[PDB]
Amino acid sequence: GGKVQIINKKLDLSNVQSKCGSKDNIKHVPGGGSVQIVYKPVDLSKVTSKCGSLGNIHHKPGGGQVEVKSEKLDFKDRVQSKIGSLDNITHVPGGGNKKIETHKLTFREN
Amino acid sequence: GGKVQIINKKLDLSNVQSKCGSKDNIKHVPGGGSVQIVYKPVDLSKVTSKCGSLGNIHHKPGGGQVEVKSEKLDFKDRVQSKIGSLDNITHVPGGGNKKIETHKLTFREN
Amino acid sequence: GGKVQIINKKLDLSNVQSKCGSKDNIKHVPGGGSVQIVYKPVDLSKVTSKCGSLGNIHHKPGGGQVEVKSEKLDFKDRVQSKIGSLDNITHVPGGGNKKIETHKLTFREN
Repeated sequence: GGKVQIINKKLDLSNVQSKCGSKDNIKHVPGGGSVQIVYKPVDLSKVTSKCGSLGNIHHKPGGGQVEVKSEKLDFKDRVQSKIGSLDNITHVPGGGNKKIETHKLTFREN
Repeated sequence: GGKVQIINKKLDLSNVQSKCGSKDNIKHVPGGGSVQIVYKPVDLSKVTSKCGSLGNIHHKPGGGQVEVKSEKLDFKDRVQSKIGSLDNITHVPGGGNKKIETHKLTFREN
Repeated sequence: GGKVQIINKKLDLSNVQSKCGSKDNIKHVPGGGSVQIVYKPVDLSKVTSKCGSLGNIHHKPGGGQVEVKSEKLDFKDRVQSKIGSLDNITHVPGGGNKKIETHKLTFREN
């Protein structure tokens, strides 16, 4: 067989994390007078920190699926749109001090 | 068979986390006079910290699925839209001091 | 068989992370009076830090799938659009002090 032996003496292990994984000032603004939106933001961010870690010790792990880490993400979509007619008309007749803004987007970081 | 033996002496293990996983000032603003919205934000963020950890020790784990970590995410959508006619009309006749803003978005970080 | 032996003496392990994985000031602004949007931002960012780590120790792990890490991401989409007619008309007759802005985007980092 397989003998496993571990000897440790006068160790010193330290693991420090600071402000890890923080998410701040996130804005989600979809829409804008649209018709169909499939808004599915997906995040899988992993911030892993290990120190002095040991893996698994197995003797004859035989048969089928053993310590199998399986992750499946299925996001299948079926979106259909049937419209008779689409018009975006900005009809501005006459005369005067008119100021028209449509879908006005302004970003100012400063 | 397989013998496993672990000896430890005068260890010192430390694991420190600070402000970990914090989420602040998150804004979700969908809509805007739309028709159909599928708003499914999904997050799987993992912030893992380990120190002095040990895995599993198995003797003949044989047969079928053993210590299998299976994660399935199914988000299947079926969205249908049938509209006779779509009009966005900004009819501004006459004359005067008119100021029209439609879907006005302004971001000012400062 | 296979003998495994580990001897350690007077070790000193340190693992420090600071501001790791932080996400700040993220803006998602889709839309703009569109028709069909499939908005699926997907992130798999991994920030991994290890020190003094050990892998797994296996004796005859034979049979099937063993310690298999399988990740599947399926995002299949089927989007259909059938429209009779699409018009974007900015009809501005007459005469005056008119200022028309459509889909005006201005970014000012400063």
